[PDB]
Amino acid sequence: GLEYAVAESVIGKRVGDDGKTIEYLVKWTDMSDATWEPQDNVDSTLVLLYQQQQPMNE
Repeated sequence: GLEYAVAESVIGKRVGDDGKTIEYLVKWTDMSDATWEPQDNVDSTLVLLYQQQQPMNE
């Protein structure tokens, strides 16, 4: 079934200004049930891939 899960990539980001935790949409191979996980729990290696997708220093 779905014992364990394999995060393929991170494709979404929600930054809460009013004190909401910044969530990341992790696209697993289980992506049918893709979930917004908090950075602390999100694989930082994949996060790096999304951070690098950001147009940094325009």
